[PDB]
Amino acid sequence: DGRRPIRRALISVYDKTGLVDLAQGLSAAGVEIISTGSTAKTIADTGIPVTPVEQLTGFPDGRVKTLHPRVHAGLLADLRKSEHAAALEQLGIEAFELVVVNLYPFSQTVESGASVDDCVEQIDIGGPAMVRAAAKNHPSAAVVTDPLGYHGVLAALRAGGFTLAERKRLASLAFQHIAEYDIAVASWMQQTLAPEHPVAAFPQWFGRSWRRVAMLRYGENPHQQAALYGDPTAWPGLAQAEQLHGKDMSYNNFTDADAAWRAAFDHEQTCVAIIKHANPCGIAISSVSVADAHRKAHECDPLSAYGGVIAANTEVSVEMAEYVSTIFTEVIVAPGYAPGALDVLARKKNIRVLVAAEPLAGGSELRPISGGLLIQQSDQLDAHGDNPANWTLATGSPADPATLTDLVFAWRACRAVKSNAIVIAADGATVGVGMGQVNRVDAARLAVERGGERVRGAVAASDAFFPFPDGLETLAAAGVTAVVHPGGSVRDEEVTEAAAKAGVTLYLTGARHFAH
Amino acid sequence: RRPIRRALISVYDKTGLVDLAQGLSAAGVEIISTGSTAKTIADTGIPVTPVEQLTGFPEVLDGRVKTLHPRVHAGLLADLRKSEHAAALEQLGIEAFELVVVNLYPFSQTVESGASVDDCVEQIDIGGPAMVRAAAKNHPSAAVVTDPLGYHGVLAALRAGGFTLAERKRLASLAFQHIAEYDIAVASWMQQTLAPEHPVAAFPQWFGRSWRRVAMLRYGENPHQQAALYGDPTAWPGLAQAEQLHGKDMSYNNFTDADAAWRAAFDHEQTCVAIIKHANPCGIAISSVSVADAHRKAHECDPLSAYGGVIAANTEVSVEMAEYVSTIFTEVIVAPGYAPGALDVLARKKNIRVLVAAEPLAGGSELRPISGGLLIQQSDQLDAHGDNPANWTLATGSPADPATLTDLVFAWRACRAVKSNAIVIAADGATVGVGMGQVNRVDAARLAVERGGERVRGAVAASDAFFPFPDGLETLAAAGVTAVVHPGGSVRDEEVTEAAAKAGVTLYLTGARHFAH
Ligand SMILES: O=CNc1c(C(=O)O)ncn1[C@@H]1O[C@H](COP(=O)(O)O)[C@@H](O)[C@H]1O
Ligand SMILES: NC(=O)c1ncn([C@@H]2O[C@H](COP(=O)(O)O)[C@@H](O)[C@H]2O)c1N
Ligand SMILES: NC(=O)c1ncn([C@@H]2O[C@H](COP(=O)(O)O)[C@@H](O)[C@H]2O)c1N
Ligand SMILES: [K+]
Ligand SMILES: [K+]
Repeated sequence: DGRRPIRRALISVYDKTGLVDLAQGLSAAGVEIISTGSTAKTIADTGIPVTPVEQLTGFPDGRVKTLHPRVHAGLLADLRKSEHAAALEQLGIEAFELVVVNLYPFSQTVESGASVDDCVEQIDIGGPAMVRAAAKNHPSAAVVTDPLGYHGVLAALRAGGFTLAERKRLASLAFQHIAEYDIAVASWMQQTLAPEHPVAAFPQWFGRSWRRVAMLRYGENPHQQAALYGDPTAWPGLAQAEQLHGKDMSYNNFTDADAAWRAAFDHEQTCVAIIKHANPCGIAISSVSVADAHRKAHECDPLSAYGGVIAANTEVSVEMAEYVSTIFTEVIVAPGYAPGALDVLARKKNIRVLVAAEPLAGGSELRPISGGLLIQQSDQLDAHGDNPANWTLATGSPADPATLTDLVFAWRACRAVKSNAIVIAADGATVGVGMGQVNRVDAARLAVERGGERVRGAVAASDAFFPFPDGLETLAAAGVTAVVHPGGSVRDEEVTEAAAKAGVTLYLTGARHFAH
Repeated sequence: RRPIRRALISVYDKTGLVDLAQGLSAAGVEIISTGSTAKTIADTGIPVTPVEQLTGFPEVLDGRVKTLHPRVHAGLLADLRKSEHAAALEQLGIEAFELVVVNLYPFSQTVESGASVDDCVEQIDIGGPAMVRAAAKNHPSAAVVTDPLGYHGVLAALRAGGFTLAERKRLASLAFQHIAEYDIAVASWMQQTLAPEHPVAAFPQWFGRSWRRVAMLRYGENPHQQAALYGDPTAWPGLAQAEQLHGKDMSYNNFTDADAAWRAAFDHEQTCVAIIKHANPCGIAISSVSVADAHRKAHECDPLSAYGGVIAANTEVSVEMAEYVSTIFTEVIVAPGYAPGALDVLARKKNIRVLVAAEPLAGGSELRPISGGLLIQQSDQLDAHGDNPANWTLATGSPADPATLTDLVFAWRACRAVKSNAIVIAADGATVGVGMGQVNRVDAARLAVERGGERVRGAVAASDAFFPFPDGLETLAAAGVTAVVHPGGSVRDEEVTEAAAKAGVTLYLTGARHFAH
């Protein structure tokens, strides 16, 4: 088992939470406590005897208190080797079985908005060196870096020490915390201490760590395994969603929920988005209710909504839940659910019901690629051209207020559709969506075929300019009255002429919204 | 700015050390060093103060604690801006270090060749990182160099009367990046090898990674978004390490498309060329003749969509292929290499980005970030039990002739790279109709048939997921498709099998799914 009885413990903690309880426990079991500064005073003020580190070393400007061989030899001596044991005995140095250290809170000093000098001062040197030394010498030493493990220490103390397996685990955790601490120190120094000139949108180095939340049902396909990880520092998202009902989440369930969440919060009005394979099959807004927004979004493409992922940018009502319960739905994500809505959704056993925190706009997006990573600013639909006031009317009569709000809806909805994308919309609802096409005219053909009869009199949005007039002709031939696209082709006037010939209102934004 | 008087050197890699040491010694700098670093310097006749003289502590525990001493760290950590700290050093008899040169044993680089658990544990450096962190924390006084790359900078600093405060801040920032990279590597190895969890978990409880900026891209997904490319120095080279031989700067989409085209091409054993548009193939083809034949076949699938496409070949691009690529509007071409004269033919068009990438190593993990976290999965290597045609179930119709079967295997493997819901119609080792990224399976079948046109009659088809209803299969059968391959697995499978039986279509069930997003 490899249990070693605890005889000497080295305690040097910034956070003194649970320290007196731990110290009482250790002292009662005849453990010698060796401690530094304010940790030693906290213990001694209770009457518990404590050996100062200065008595061990015989050396007294603060910043270098435990960086001494009479500390580190006791931590690093491999007691499995006779020659290391003999060296300690000859130097009159005893080993430490237990090392309890928690570091200067650097990330919290930064989080409180302290100066450069104050944050630099909270960079611990001795602490990580003690933790790494005890972690490296896990066959002999046990290292605890959080007051959470203190009852584990008193339990191990009662059991005649920690096992070898327990000490390996503690060492592994110790090195994770040191890596997290250093990521935080390196990230802050790059940003605040030594930034680039001229200041750059993305830094020269990027580092992050995550903690496993759960194993998923499977990956993108059942022969692939997958896991979900959370970023404890980040603002809560889908990775922190609360599951209130249903079978376990798969990888695709999470990617779809994330895509549906983003598509719903891309609208100011009450909005419901229905997603299939990271693409919307139906999006709608309402000035009436969530239920009306869900009905409109579902009626766009009921055949595709089968096994869909639903997101609402407001509380799901009982009225909406009743309709969702009659449709095959895999996932529903919302900022909350009205009294009785969860019970209506729970009528179907498998549907995953999630509660998520409302999104925080203006972040950076990570996109991994083979051998590396792409980092970009997220498309927040806030470009100069995303404001309809900044649109250029290329041909036709200006849109009436109802036609314009539909154009803004179709325009904002085209962001979430994978490229090449065409969104045909009317009365704040999509009627035909042409997604993920390798050419623009096929995306226009798709949206027209799906839209069916509802295309006549509707508006359309193109996420990129029409390179040739055929894509626009497809929409005009189907009865689309107004079209909004970025413009920007050398062939723009051919496209504008085709819309002029058809008597179609055409707007140019100068802003593009590809998504993949 | 501070003149360098005392330097602390402890380097694993001794590259440029003697040139640095002769530079420092000539400028009257006292070198404080230990072990093999001190011998390398002394063997040249350059005087060196051993760390053991400074500490006065004997040779114990295989050097595990040699520099963890206050006469080392007080010299590093004394804030010389505080008269009190400067007064403390005098009262204790400890001099300051203006320069700290430390390079560690390459832990990350040797985990793959780590002899045992005990040997890797022994390689964990304690003193080294503590010296680097201490000098980095005390950057207002100390300069910390962790790579022989910065030695030229040190000699230049010696000529100008020391490093500036701004230079020392930058060095400290780099020092902490290297420390963080070292610790990510030690933490990752301990989780995996030292203390793994029981029962066996495919993905560990903690995951950490860092990247280094390679370049700023033309723009992000759209021009109003900025973007940058980062590389993983520990990983096997991929698209992030590609060498650009020609063309305008790469955009974010150029890289995502190149990555998708690279993966689609290496999904085939035979000579293969994939043409991608918005992360989806518009044309894929294999050849037993040449790369040029594979590119022509793939381009013929959909020439209108190949306009502004991203091309990947899983073999060397020939002159013959470059000559056809030069007549077509192409944004990016990625290949493991180019034949003599092929690059010159490609360079006839100014803007085309010509890239050379390392052949991929199968069986890795994929990262997919989501709001507030990350999804990690095993990559789909097309090696499931059902990916072997020998393990397919013939549900109806006559068994496929050898030519029909090889086309089915091609269509099947090609359907992996197409975004879901996906349908691939193929013939003679080439796609003729691709239905991609559809919110419903029957629309993906309709797309593939409309694009395929006349070519669909007599061709084979592959579905990346089962047909939930017979309509998607009826669409293919009504168009003249002779054989179809899909996973099966629906409660409605027999309705789908009956529809194929009614049409006299050969139908195979694999039991393996290949969604991609
Ligand atoms: O960077 C300095 N940190 C060091 C050192 C050293 O630099 O020699 N020794 C112990 N520590 C840490 O000091 C804190 C505990 O000391 P107190 O007991 O006085 O609060 C805890 O945060 C311990 O990490
Ligand atoms: N056979 C199909 O077309 C199919 N099978 C499942 N799905 C949908 O794929 C999504 C991912 O399913 P899984 O959670 O099995 O990864 C869920 O929306 C699901 O209804 C399909 N479109
Ligand atoms: N207007 C369009 O449909 C369009 N404009 C550009 N593109 C293609 O988008 C891809 C990415 O372009 P960029 O690098 O600008 O992001 C390249 O293939 C490019 O030819 C389009 N499909
Ligand atoms: K889009
Ligand atoms: K696929």
